Amino acid sequence: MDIKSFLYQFCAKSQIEPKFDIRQTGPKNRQRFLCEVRVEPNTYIGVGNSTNKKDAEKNACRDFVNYLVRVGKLNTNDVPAIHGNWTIENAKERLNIYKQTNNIRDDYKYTPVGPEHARSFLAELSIYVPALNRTVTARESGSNKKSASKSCALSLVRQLFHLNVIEP
Amino acid sequence: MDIKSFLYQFCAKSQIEPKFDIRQTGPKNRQRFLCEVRVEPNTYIGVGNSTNKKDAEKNACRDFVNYLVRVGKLNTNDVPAWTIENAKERLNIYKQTNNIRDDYKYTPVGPEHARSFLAELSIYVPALNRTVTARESGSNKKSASKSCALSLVRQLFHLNVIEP
RNA sequence: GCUUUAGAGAUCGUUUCGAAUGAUAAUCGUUCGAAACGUUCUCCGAAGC
Repeated sequence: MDIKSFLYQFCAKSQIEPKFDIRQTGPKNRQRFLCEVRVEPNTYIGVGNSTNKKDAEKNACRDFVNYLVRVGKLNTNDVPAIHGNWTIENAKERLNIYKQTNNIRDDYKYTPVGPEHARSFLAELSIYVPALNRTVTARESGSNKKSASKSCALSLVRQLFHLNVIEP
Repeated sequence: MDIKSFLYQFCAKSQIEPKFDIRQTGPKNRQRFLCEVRVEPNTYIGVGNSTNKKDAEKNACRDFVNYLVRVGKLNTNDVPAWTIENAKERLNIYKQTNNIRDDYKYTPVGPEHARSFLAELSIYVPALNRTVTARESGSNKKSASKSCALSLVRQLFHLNVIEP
């Protein structure tokens, strides 16, 4: 496992998160990063250095884990190393149900938009409705595939609502 | 360019760095994120918030930058809305004379979560009229490039076209 | 301009953990966090030519 994943997983129990602070300190060409981390209820602050902040974060993390090992809060063995009230929060989950219920094994096709450093997507899906002998389809943009797939599913649920194939 | 990179690229102009402080707010059925941001020496605190961290910091930046324009440090139009180390360096100038505009052709192989890249490049050298080629791989395109570039160069230091 | 090297920020993919919304397995998904391996762009200290 990863040390920083592990500490977040230790706090996740208590609905809190580790609170990191960080400050750079060196010559601007061999610069060094100083990192501290707190977690409530504890007063102790775990510190770590490195030439980059990702690593400084983890050295700090392992030192906070050392402290909870050292004050016996952890054992050494557990440690490693509204169109009918359908919208974006609700449409994708809803269309999923429809998809499962009518064994519509097809899935969203994505196409990339824009450059790699500013990538977005289109999500495309078509559902055939044998009852009405008729296909609804959508191609909607989104900042990522997940986002795109929901606005796609939103377009599809709305059209299917407007055909009394779906409730609200 | 996004609002927070902007704030950083405006701070690099002084070798100073923004400083963020993030905190959660609401309970399990409705939890939110509060982000505060400071740029020394300015006393101003930028404040943003939202359902997720990234958007909470972008809001905190946008607020801070909105401050900097009000106080005259920025202007609204400025804001948005033979080895692998020397192998590459030596090959690019061998390529530089012969106006060879051909570049590395990369090919991603393996699972997306553990890529490897094939790098290929061929040079129709005219000294002999063999056309020399390299096909090497790395776990990222720069590594693949260098190993590719290195194969090439070693295949000419051994055919006496490159002083070692 | 090219190379080597210490960095920073953004972008997206795939993968993987965690937190949250009678039962066994299977399968698709929603919100938040964290990690792995990578792509792309911008910023940038130093060194060589």
